[PDB]
Amino acid sequence: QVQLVQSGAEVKKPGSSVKVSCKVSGGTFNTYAIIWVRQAPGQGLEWMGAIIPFQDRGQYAQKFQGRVTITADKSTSTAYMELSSLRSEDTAVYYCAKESGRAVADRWGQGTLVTVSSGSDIVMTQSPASLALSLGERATLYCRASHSISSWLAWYQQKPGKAPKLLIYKASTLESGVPSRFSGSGSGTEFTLTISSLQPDDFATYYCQQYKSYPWTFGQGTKLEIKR
Amino acid sequence: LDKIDLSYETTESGDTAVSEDSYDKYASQNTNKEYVCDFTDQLKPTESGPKVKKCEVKVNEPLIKVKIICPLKGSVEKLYDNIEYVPKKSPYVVLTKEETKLKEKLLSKLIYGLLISPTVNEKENNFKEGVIEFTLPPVVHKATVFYFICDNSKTEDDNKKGNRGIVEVYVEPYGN
Repeated sequence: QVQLVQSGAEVKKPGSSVKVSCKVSGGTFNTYAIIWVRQAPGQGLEWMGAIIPFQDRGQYAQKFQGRVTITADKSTSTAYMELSSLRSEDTAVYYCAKESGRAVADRWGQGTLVTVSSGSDIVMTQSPASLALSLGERATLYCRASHSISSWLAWYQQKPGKAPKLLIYKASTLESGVPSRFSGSGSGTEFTLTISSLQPDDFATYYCQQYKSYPWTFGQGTKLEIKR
Repeated sequence: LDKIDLSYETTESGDTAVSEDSYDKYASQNTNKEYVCDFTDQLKPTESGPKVKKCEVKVNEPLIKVKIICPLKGSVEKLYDNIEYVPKKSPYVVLTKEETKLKEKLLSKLIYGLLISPTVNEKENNFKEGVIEFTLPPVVHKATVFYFICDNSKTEDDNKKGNRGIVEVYVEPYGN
C-alpha cells in the first residue's frame, strides 16, 4: 500500500528556516496533489498548501505570506515544505498527505514535530466543541460552511499524537474499513456526522474539512471523551 | 459547440471508491506514432467489478496521434447498458486537475499547435461515434496532464459489474 514517510523531529532557533521532507512510496507521485497541514500542540488543523509535482509550482494559504515554499523532486518521489522566519507560534506537527483520485487527503505521513526554541475564505463552524458520552450512546457532530460547498466535505478522526484518519468524504461516503455505526449527512452548508452507538475506539477529536476550494479549511474540532 | 461548463466537477475515481494505488494502470498500445486506449474489452462487466482501468498515454516525442475507443451503449447487448463518457465535447474539451478535482478545459488553450480533425473515418470526431482522435504538436514547452473518462462501472449484469475507464495523457516537454 501507499506510505508517506516524513523527516524526523527538529529543534530550530527563532528566525531560522526548516525544510521538512515527505517520501512517497506506492501509487503515483507526479500527477497527485501532496498537501501540507500543521497542528500546534493542543490546537486544530491548518492547511498550509499543496503541489501537484509535474507543475513545479505549489499553492499556499495567504496567511503564510510567502514564508512557505512547497517543492517536489519527481526523481526521488519526495515533497518538501520550507517555513522561514520561524517563531514560537510555528511549534507544531507538520503533516504531509496525498489525494488518491477521490479529491480528499486520504494518505497521511506520521508528522514532523518542529519545536522553535531559543477574504472569500470558507469558514467551517463545528459544534459542540466538546461531548462527554458513555458507551452505547449516540454522538452527533455538526459542521456549517459559510458558503455552499455542495457535498465536498470530509470528516477526520484524530487520536492523541497520531495523524488525522479519514472516516467520511463527499459528505456521506464511508472510507474503506470504517464501521457502519458511522454515517454522514448534508449538502450545501449544513453537515452532520453520527455515531449510532459509541465503542471504546470512538473517543477522539473529530474535524470536518471543506475541499470545495483552496484554502482548505477545518472546523475547530469536537473532542468526544468518556463521561466521568 | 466548444463551450466549457465552468460548474462541472468530477474525480478520476468517480463513484467507484477506488484509490489510485488500486487502479489497474497500463500503457497505451503504441504503433508507430499512434497511441491507442481501447476500452472495448477492459470495461466489460466481470465478477470482480467495478475496477478502475487507467490507460497512460506518455508522450515525449513530436506529432503523436492519440486515439481513444469508448464502446457505445448497445454496441453489444447488456455489456455497456449504463456506459457514460466525459467530457461530452471530447476531444475539444478535456479534464485537468484543478486543486484535487477534475474540471473542463479547452484542449487548444492547454496545448499550442493542436490538430483536431472535425471527422474520423467520415464520422464526427466525438465519443457519440465511439472514437476520438487528436495529434499533439511538433514542440511542447511545459509538462501537461489531461484526462478523459469512459465509465462502465454502473453497468450491472447480475453479480458482474463494468469498469471505470480513465485516460491520463501525460505530455513531457519535447521537440528540442
